[PDB]
Amino acid sequence: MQTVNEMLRRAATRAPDHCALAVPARGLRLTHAELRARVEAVAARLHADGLRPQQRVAVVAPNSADVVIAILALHRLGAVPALLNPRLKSAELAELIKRGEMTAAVIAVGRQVADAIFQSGSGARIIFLGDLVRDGEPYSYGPPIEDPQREPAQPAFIFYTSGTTGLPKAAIIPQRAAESRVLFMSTQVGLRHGRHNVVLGLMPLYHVVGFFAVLVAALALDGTYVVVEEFRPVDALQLVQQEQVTSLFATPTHLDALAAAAAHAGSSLKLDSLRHVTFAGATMPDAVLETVHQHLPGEKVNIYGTTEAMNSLYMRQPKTGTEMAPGFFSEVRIVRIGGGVDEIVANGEEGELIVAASDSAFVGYLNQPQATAEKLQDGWYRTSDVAVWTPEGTVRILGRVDDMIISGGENIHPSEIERVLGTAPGVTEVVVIGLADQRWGQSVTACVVPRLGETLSADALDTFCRSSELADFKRPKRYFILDQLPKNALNKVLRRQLVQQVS
Amino acid sequence: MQTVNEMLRRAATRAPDHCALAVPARGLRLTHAELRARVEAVAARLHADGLRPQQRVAVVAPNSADVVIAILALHRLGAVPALLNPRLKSAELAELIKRGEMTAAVIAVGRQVADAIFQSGSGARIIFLGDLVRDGEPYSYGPPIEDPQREPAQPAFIFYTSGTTGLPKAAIIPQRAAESRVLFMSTQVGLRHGRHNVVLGLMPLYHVVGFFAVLVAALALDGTYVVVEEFRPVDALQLVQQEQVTSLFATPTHLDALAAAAAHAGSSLKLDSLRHVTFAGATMPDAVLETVHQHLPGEKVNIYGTTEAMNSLYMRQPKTGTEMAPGFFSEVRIVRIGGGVDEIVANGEEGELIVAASDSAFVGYLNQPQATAEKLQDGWYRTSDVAVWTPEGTVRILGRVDDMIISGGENIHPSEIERVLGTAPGVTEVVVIGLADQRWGQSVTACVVPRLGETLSADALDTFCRSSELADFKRPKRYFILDQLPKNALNKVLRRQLVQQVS
Ligand SMILES: CC(C)(COP(=O)(O)OP(=O)(O)OC[C@H]1O[C@@H](n2cnc3c(N)ncnc32)[C@H](O)[C@@H]1OP(=O)(O)O)[C@@H](O)C(=O)NCCC(=O)NCCSCC(=O)c1ccc(Cl)cc1
Ligand SMILES: CC(C)(COP(=O)(O)OP(=O)(O)OC[C@H]1O[C@@H](n2cnc3c(N)ncnc32)[C@H](O)[C@@H]1OP(=O)(O)O)[C@@H](O)C(=O)NCCC(=O)NCCSCC(=O)c1ccc(Cl)cc1
Ligand SMILES: Nc1ncnc2c1ncn2[C@@H]1O[C@H](COP(=O)(O)O)[C@@H](O)[C@H]1O
Ligand SMILES: Nc1ncnc2c1ncn2[C@@H]1O[C@H](COP(=O)(O)O)[C@@H](O)[C@H]1O
Ligand SMILES: [Mg+2]
Ligand SMILES: [Mg+2]
Repeated sequence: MQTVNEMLRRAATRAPDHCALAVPARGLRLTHAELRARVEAVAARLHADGLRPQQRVAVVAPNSADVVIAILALHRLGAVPALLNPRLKSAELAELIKRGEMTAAVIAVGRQVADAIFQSGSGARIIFLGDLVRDGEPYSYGPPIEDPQREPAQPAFIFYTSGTTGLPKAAIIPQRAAESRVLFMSTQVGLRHGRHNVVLGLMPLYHVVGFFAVLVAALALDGTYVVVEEFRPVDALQLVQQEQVTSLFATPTHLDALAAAAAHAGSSLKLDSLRHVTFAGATMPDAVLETVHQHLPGEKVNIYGTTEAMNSLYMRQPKTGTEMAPGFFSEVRIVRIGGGVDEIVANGEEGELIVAASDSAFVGYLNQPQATAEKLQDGWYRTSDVAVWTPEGTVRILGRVDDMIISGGENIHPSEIERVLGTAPGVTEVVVIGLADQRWGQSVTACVVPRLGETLSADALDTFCRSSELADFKRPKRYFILDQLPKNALNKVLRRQLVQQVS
Repeated sequence: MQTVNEMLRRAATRAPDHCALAVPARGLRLTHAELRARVEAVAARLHADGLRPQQRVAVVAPNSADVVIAILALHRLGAVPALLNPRLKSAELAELIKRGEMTAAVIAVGRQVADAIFQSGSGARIIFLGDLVRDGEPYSYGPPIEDPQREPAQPAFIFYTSGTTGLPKAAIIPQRAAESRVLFMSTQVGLRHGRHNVVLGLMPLYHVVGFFAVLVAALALDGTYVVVEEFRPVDALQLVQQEQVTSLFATPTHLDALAAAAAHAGSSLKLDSLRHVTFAGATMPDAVLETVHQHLPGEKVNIYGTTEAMNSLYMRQPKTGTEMAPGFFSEVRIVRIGGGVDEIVANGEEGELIVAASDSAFVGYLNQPQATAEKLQDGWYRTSDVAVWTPEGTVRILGRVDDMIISGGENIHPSEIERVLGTAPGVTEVVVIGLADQRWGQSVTACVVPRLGETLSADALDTFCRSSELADFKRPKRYFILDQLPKNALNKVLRRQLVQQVS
């Protein structure tokens, strides 16, 4: 195999004096050799402090040059980074770190989260990111350290994704998965090796796209990763021009915002260096696809994928957002919903898209054998995406098998929000749905029934969500206060019908 | 890993009814699904006849759809194909088959070779290719067979390479090597996944370029492989036009011939479909490069590589034939000649190019661990090429460490020809050199001295070479008959003086 460490090590031997990390706002630039030196220094320090290979270490930080260094240093040592969304609140972060039996937690989020981890009794050593590396500069002691033995099936990285109930699942990415999780960017997207590559780091590092397909791929191809700490679409387009960005890979949400900024820049706008605009994370709305086609340059590529199996379908110069086909690495099937992996659907019958679990695939969810058995069956990964084969022989993605909402490319299950809002004073029933939204894809929407003879307020419900343990980004954008909810003859709420009722 | 069998199997699930193999002159076309069926049928038949996984099977045939089916059927069964140049004569072939402990030999080269194999006592079962499959149509019997378990380090394919002495060595290519031996065509050459790929099969299947980088790459990317049975430059260019070929990978020898044909044909040929013109196998002479740039369309890419480690250096749109830099997968060093793998020379000093032995690398020469130890040392493969780092930070390929001649992308050692000509009646002393030649790169040249007072003739010596055990393509293109070789008091040839005298 070629591990992340190996890809980046080899890249640094080929292009030592070429810029690896650019942070234009902070005036920081690091060559491949400089980055390597810093990764080594941070690895040596962690090792001197006692950290061992195969130990799990949480990483909870927004995108920055410092977190890039920390993640790669953990991997260099042989520790398994468990990347966590820094927008999550203290109790959720502490409980995930506890259940993960992690050895340390590198955080940039800082004091209340740190206390939560301590009080949880996990025993994870809390490390402030700024105490490890600051503005690219490590605090190091200790000799150079050995290379850990990495084995193909062995845990390498952990990424989290939402289940239909409970806390997010910890997807274990094996060492062997790294190469294909990078190289689809060559085979599908058409990136090629070279120092010409200038990649805009829009996507979060704590998800597989922002990590493997953006950061690792940029450096592994001997190019430059441009760090973006906060998404501002006007500033982003200015970076494209300023850094001469050649490729950008983002959500339909990002691209709706970018294409709008592009249009608003007027008839003089030129973004000549940009050769690739790639999208993933959610269904690309047709309206967004039109603005992207009309206002941004480069080849447009739709990339369908999952945390668990990475890229499974794609489309170059798509005419619609729903239609894609398997590329290199990939084998796919559409099977009867609820049926076995061999129960392939007829002609144009709808079913669940399932994808072969090969090199790119996760090896299970940490400490969740039941959740794993539901998703990994007879060599296949079950996407929970509804799909159909077209007369053209392509795959049309139609929606979810489950009730998962996808907003800003983030999976949010309605139960997360229903659990919280169900305890808000005055609420007698709550059902949460996703409404079609050009910007967000699906907009989190609460349908709430007040106690008889009482009223409810969208402002008060929103306040309650914000003070709750629920991540702020997940809270409802809109509330519908209703006297009743549509129900079947078994008193279950007709969720899909309700979507049509309030849309 | 992703084995050859998996790449091709997955391709066939994605593009079943797309053309995989085209032989336009025979009117033979086979879809990916049709090819897989013929591969399965041949594999089943071979298993019925007693062939088993990891048994070695020689393949001795020129390029054809039938040998493609046979090689892939052997692999599908789990046998190890050992690909041999069909231009080698019967004694060399039989002895290589014997030395390899081959179970069987699939031959399209006739009864004399069959008899030599039989009489050698090797016990290798002789199989006529045309008795297995002919014009794409298999003779099918036997029940379905299992797809055997394949392991990363397990022998997958054997390819032959010449040493400084003795018979060619059998380089064992492991299962794990297939993927990077294909994917460098994406990262370096810029081929991408898709049915748009129409690849012209110029390169011999019995070397690693023609097999991995041409045949397997074409099919694995869901494209079409256009079979070429016999190279004729005008006919090849007509295939580019007729089949709308998008990529062609060949030697500088091929390209010299093609560029001349294209120059002559001018506007009567429409070559604009051709998007990639790639070269490897020998130093690209600057005069060939110039005419290639002038007369052939598409992006020009020089690929440096070896049987043992595949691609190690490249250059897009090269200005010279000798300067290249490492691409994806590759890590290189230049070390003191005769020194250890850690004895890196100072930039600007000449030394041996060595390349990291990673996933792509062979695992050793069959039954020759001494020869293996000379070439595979502490995780590095030693190329026997002399090289230097340029002030521009690139690698400049110079000569050989070992006197190897490279003619038409074929390695030939002078000793092979010298040992044969030393027995020709009338010959007393012989030195064989390779003279610079635009078409062949190096032209095999024999400097010969007659017995006292006798005469030699180029015609008689040529006749002797042709009737000898030496492969015909290796025989001298030119003879210099001399009264005496220039030699010192030690009776040793003043090589520089000789080359000067005949150049
Ligand atoms: C679009 C982003 C940047 C948010 O926009 P922005 O930066 O303007 O937000 P902000 O931080 O300034 O706050 C502005 C207000 O918006 C709210 N917000 C934030 N995120 C979301 C969201 N996801 N949904 C709904 N609301 C959101 C946020 O709460 C704030 O309002 P406030 O709290 O009232 O201040 C953010 O949602 C994002 O980075 N999304 C990308 C997530 C991602 O990386 N997804 C892919 C993960 S792997 C998945 C996958 O499917 C896949 C696909 C292909 C392959 Cl090959 C492999 C895997
Ligand atoms: C250029 C070829 C096609 C020969 O041309 P052509 O087809 O016109 O010859 P032909 O069979 O019609 O007979 C015409 C007369 O030329 C004579 N000939 C044949 N081959 C050669 C040769 N290599 N050197 C000198 N003379 C040659 C042949 O004997 C015939 O005269 P005759 O015997 O009088 O009929 C042939 O030499 C060839 O196919 N060469 C390609 C060799 C090759 O595949 N090399 C790469 C192997 S792997 C090596 C490697 O370096 C690498 C590189 C990159 C990577 Cl990534 C991995 C590995
Ligand atoms: N290009 C795309 N088109 C449609 N849906 C997508 C695309 N990329 C990702 N998704 C959705 O996002 C889910 C993956 O998110 P996660 O479960 O966090 O890995 C997939 O199962 C799809 O529902
Ligand atoms: N692009 C190239 N430029 C110069 N020499 C090459 C190139 N490709 C292959 N070679 C030569 O061919 C040899 C590989 O042949 P082999 O190891 O027998 O497959 C190398 O050691 C080089 O001498
Ligand atoms: Mg913002
Ligand atoms: Mg011929």
